[PDB]
Amino acid sequence: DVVMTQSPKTISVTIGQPASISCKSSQRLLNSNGKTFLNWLLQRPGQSPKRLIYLGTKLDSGVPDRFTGSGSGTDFTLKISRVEAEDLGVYYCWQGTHFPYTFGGGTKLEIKRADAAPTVSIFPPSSEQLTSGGASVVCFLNNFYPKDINVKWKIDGSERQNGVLNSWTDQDSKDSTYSMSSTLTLTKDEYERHNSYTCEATHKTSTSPIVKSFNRNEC
Amino acid sequence: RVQLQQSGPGLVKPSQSLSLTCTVTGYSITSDFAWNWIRQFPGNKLEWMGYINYSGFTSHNPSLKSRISITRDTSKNQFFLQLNSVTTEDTATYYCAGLLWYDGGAGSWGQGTLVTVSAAKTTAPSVYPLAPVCGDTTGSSVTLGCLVKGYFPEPVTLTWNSGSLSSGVHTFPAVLQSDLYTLSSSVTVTSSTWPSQSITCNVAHPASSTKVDKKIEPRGPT
Repeated sequence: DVVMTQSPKTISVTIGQPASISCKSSQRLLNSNGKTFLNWLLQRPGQSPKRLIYLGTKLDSGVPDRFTGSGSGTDFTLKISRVEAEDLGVYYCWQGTHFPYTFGGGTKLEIKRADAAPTVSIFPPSSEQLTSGGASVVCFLNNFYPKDINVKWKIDGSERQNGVLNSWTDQDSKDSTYSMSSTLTLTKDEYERHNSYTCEATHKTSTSPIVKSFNRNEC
Repeated sequence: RVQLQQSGPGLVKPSQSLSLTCTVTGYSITSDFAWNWIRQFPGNKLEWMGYINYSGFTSHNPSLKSRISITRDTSKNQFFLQLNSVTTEDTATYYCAGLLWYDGGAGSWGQGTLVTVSAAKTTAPSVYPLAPVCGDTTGSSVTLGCLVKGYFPEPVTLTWNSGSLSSGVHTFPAVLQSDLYTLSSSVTVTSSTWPSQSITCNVAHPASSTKVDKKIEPRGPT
């Protein structure tokens, strides 16, 4: 099995700047007819991989010409003249010269931008969920950068770490930011027992956390 | 151009079989291409499964030895994938993709279908409205949400106002716990437009044929 090794694993690039990623195979990809079955694909968040470069150095159907594939033998390179926000995603290389065909582990291209503090919003359990004996408190930390952030929950001033589930989003190509959702799930009985709920967000954009709270039974 | 689209059961019992279909439009499957099945695992590793070219010739990855079968139905212009003896390790997103047999160009992929190998039961979701707290409605922008809880399996589709509201929307990946998924989505609009212009969360869970259209009601008088 031909091993396709990509590098770097990740890469951060400022819009406008060039980008270069590599792919090296454990075996030559040139065939007996002069063709090199090496492709480059890009997978944007939530989409299916899409064509970029094929035959090692040829630009695939409808692909923008900012992309350029090069190399031969076992070393291949993909270069993006100038990066656009919509280029963010994971890049793969594939070889169809040796059975079975194999993919590289991918290279994640991240867009680098100006720092941005998160927009924090806290939401109480809905009336409907309350009638089910369950109680979920949701907190959204939207459009921030860099991607590293921390969320802390507080019930009546005391921190709470049990019953918390988080989810992040990929980088948005519209503004190059990230977003995260935090949910604290309690039983209706325990929720009805406390008064204040706080969602604390700590990001490099500020020395002190962004805090949002609400009192049960208060609009 | 050539367009591919998968379909097939999204949930399968362990030790049974996975059965997918790929319908091709805008090109005859008996011409030029090689119709592939490729899957992506939760970690994002891609694995080529195999193919059936324009003349019916097939080839599959030795890693699946004996469990895979790739067929076609020219009268319907479709090719199929069959994977038996599945286990949770076969849980992944499946794709069909066409590549020119001559140079491996014109690669076209379907939207991809998720297939879960589990013995868990299909469960419809509860769609809860996330109305902002009074205090956070006095700014120039207001954020609302929707919480889709307790469903299985994936996926669910979620839109706002039947898709007419797409700007300022954040739908997060679902988190699994105890064979049940939970997902949330947020939408931000100019505060002065709410609640004048209503905002409704449209959730669909194909596995259970369930649809919910929850309108977000303001906390306080409605």
